[PDB]
Amino acid sequence: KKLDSGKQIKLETTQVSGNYGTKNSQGQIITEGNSWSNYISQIDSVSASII
Amino acid sequence: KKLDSGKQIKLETTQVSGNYGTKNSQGQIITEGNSWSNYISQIDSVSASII
Amino acid sequence: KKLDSGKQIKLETTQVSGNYGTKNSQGQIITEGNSWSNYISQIDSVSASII
Amino acid sequence: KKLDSGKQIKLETTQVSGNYGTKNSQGQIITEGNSWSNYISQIDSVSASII
Amino acid sequence: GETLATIKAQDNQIGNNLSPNETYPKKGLSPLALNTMDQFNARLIPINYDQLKKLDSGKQIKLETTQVSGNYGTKNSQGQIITEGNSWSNYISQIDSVSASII
Amino acid sequence: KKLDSGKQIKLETTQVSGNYGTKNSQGQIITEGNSWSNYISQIDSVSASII
Amino acid sequence: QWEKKEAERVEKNLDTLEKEALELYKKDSEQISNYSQTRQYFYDYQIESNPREKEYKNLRNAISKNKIDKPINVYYFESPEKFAFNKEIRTENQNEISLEKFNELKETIQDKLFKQDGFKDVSLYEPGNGDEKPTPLLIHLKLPKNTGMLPYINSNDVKTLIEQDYSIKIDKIVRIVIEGKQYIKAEA
Amino acid sequence: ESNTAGDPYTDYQKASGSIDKAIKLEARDPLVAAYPVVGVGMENLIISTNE
Ligand SMILES: [Ca+2]
Repeated sequence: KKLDSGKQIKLETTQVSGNYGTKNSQGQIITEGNSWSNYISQIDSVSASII
Repeated sequence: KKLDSGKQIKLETTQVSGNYGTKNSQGQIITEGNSWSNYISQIDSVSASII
Repeated sequence: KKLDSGKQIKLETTQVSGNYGTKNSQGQIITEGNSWSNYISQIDSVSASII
Repeated sequence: KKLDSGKQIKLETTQVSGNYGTKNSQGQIITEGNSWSNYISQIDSVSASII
Repeated sequence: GETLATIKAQDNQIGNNLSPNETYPKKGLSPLALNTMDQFNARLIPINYDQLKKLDSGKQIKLETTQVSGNYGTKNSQGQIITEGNSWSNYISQIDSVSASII
Repeated sequence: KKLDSGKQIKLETTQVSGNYGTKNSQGQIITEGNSWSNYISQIDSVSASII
Repeated sequence: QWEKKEAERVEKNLDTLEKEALELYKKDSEQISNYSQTRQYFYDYQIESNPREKEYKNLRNAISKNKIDKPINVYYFESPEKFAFNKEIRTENQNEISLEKFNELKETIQDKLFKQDGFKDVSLYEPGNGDEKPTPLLIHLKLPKNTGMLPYINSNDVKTLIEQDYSIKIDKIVRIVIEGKQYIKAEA
Repeated sequence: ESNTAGDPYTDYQKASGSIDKAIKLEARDPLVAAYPVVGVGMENLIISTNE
């Protein structure tokens, strides 16, 4: 009933999960055990933000 | 019916599960099999708690 | 219909399963392959009970 | 209808599966890969059964 | 003259041991129940109305076995017996090729 | 109701996932841990597109 | 998890005779080890006639087929007479090491350059509970840039086969307690 | 080439016969490939009108 009026639904992302790639001696890239969430907090904790 | 009245629903956290990060054989951080629940009872058992 | 009378539901615990902690090839505590059910029968058959 | 009469439901055990304990490289008892069905036939084929 | 269903035996119908010259269940017990058709034993075997009206006559349902899966026994690094990754269908074709059958 | 008119449904492929093969010194080909997604971004960054 | 995956993956992109040398390593570890240590002290015809040379160099190329990208810390046990200490630190059924033996060892292993040779299996983590510890001396080594390491599996664990064309330099020895025994951890 | 015919077995394995014994002897020639050609044929179709 709210929706059948001026009311709009908003969307906000609370987190994003994804992988990074790591090569080897050759160009073999693997992106499975590699999780960005392991480094998000560590990067935020030693950095300065510039936008 | 009890909820269409002054009665409210409270919410209580009985426990919280999670992970900690360690560096594996190389400089990669792993948080998969590292569970905090293995260390809760042991930390509480040898400590004083200050708040 | 029994329950809407003096009849009550009782609760009996037949068994409980859980883990124990051991140090792995690192300083980390592991409680995954460790199962108390492997030792419940062995301890009972070598000991005396005291309460 | 056959059961709302003098007739009863009988129960027959056709097989039972289970594990056995084995001490692994360290002092831990393991009962996971160990199955008695691997030895039921072998035992029944070299033995006399006394009751 | 038509196949109603092809059923593979799930957990409820798998026989843990079967020695030669024996049965499952054993000689003194009553037969299994082949009730379900899905993988998790939660979906029964249906027929439609024409097949049910056909069953309400002399027509009988026959059962043919098209294959059997099963394991064999091997000893691992220790003296244990492992029958898990040891399939018989890996050798069913090879044995039938280099052999003469005698019954 | 909109589709029971001149309206058609279009189809847009947004991404494709698939494997590649890697031979040993014999002809043993494996196509499991081999994802083209690991290399799509890297190829599209060091290249020039010709059609 | 990581070492299991990478080890089981290297055991496919090996050449058939390389896997031959690797599997006949799990049979003649001592013999092919000693022969890798002492192969080069013959005549040439005494070299290319020896039936172990095939597997020897096949295994060597298998090892050098995967060189690391950054320094690594490895751990492995060693006998004291490998370092000219021709006495016993303590017999492995004893639990203590005397200050006298500690001082003697420190005096005799501080000022030399011990050349190494042949193949050897190592680990990437210190010994724990369940691992075999036959010798009192634990060598903590640092393998540098571009040193062949081959991870193989004895059906339950992982070993790192390396070849030794270096010379180890002892820095400091300390006496360690593990499981109620006294070992020696020497940094090399 | 170790696999001339492009199939999973090498030239020596096919020539000597150190392969699946159910493989036709045609495919024991390093130029002829071990290759299954499987196809399905429908025999009759049953319709179940669920009124
Ligand atoms: Ca060839």
